[PDB]
Amino acid sequence: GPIELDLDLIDEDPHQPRTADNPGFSPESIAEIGATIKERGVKSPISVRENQEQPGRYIINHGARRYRGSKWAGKKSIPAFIDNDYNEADQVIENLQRNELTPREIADFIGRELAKGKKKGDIAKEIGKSPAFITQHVTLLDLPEKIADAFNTGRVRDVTVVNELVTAFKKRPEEVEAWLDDDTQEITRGTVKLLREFLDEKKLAAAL
Amino acid sequence: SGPIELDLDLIDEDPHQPRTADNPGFSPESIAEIGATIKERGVKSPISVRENQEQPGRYIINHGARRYRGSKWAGKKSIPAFIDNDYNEADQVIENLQRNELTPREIADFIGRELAKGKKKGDIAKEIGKSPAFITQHVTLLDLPEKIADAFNTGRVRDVTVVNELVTAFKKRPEEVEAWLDDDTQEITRGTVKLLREFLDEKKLAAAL
Amino acid sequence: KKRLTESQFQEAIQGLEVGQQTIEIARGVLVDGKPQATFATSLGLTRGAVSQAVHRVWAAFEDKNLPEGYARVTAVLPEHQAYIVRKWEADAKKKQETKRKLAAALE
Amino acid sequence: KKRLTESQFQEAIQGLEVGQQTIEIARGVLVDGKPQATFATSLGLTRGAVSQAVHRVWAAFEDKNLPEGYARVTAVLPEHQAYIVRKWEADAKKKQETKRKLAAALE
DNA sequence: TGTTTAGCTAAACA
DNA sequence: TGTTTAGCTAAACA
Repeated sequence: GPIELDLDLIDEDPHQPRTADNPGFSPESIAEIGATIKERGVKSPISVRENQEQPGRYIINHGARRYRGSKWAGKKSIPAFIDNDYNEADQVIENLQRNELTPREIADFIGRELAKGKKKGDIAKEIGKSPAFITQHVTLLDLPEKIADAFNTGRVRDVTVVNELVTAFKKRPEEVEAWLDDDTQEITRGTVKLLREFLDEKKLAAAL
Repeated sequence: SGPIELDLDLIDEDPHQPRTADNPGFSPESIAEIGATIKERGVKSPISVRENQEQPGRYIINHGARRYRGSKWAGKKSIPAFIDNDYNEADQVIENLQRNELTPREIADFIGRELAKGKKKGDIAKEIGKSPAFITQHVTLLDLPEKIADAFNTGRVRDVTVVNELVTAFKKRPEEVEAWLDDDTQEITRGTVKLLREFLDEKKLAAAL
Repeated sequence: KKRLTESQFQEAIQGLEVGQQTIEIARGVLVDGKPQATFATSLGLTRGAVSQAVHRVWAAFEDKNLPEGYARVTAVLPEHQAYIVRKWEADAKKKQETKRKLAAALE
Repeated sequence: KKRLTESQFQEAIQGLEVGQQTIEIARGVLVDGKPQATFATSLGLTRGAVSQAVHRVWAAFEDKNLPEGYARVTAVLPEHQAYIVRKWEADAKKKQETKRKLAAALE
């Protein structure tokens, strides 16, 4: 099977792609998984590597949430196995396949890889995503000011809509800013679509 | 000190698994993408299986259908796994919920099946570790007015709380709600529904005065 | 080039403030399918007079053919809300075109 | 009545497709405050012609005088879209009150 | 004394 | 052959 490990011999990876304010690490979120762990136990064992710089302790590859919820349940140990060949991309992959990463988390992960001189090509390869996926998330790293406000106050969350908004703003900024400056304006695939249609109707009556 | 490789040919998907074939995580994009990562890096999240009581030597997936398909598409003979013979249907729901893998419809339908067993909302809530309110909201989906149903199935609305808001509105002023939905260009969201309600309240109050 | 059934025509002219000649021209064209130039030539009118006559009656028809609740509204809106209101009108003009061809097909 | 200043008038006729006489009539009436009948008598036109001429220019003015980024729109809409257009207008006239009261507060 | 709108022309345009 | 729209009248209206 897997093997029970003592929790106090396990540490979270500080380079894990999810950040502290990730919604899956919220008090409700952990309380909910703690609850099910108290009742039924952990049935999806976590992956750890051996900590090379601190003998006898382990580092989480995946399973931070079960690990916290195991604490919340008051457990001594937690099912696990060891896989010493588990790198940062493997973590991104696992988290992506669980939809656990926010657009910002993904963009920031891509930032870090670019900063190491990796190319879009290879970042795409190493998380099993398309060059277009990388491009879309790169846009988030340097957003125009008002589109940034919208994104960080969570008026717009969808990476593809944010891209659609930025494209619109690159061509007709004043208009895009007026649109955003209306407190009542919902930002969605559809509202943005209407915005683009409107803009295109004006360019034509510029040449008319 | 590990999971064990099992042959795929000895493994079968559970036909009562709470995810339905049209689940977006079972789409050809989804599976081909996980196949790709499996070919390159291997399966690093081992699947859970139980022994098949009615068919010696074979297994049933507790969790990991997607890895299982992706493993095949990548051209693997085997897949990392461990056996956990103490894994029931609620455990499956819970694991899929923890991964946000279940659609609102999938959750409602799971709740329908439990209701149909004479279980009470109280205990269905308990068994999937959720609130009474969660159960109630999803129960609404089991008996939707026709047009609201179409909107939900075509995916025009996906948020269970908006669907709830729609039905309330439709119980009071149906023909108007149907006209609103009969416009293909009308986006259904917390905010558009809010405007619908405001509009209805403006009519109700010229109905009495 | 577009046509009305007898009953659709009758409904368009009901309470319409227009003289006999406009009625005669419109009937000829929208009901009897005769070309506007016929009337221009025979009444010695410009092609534009006759076009206008037909248009009065045709408008009248579209006004009576609106479902209940429809109503002209005027407002001063931000330009992009103006666009949407215009898009709304178009989609609605299409639905009324489908409603007319269906009444006529039942008749 | 309806009166304009010469500069307001200038702006109204800018790129208006209208001939000399309409301009002459409108400036006479809207700017100089002369009564429409004077022009009727002197150009030998019906009182209706003169009214129409004034009206063309006056409308042109109201169109150009709408705050920039706004537009008049008119349409026949489902009841629900009617409501929205009206809600939009209110929220818009509030934002212009804040724009006006702000210019006025600064200068 | 001014407004409105069916009805007409002209004449560029579709 | 049909559409558009400034500009004109007539005539009911306030």
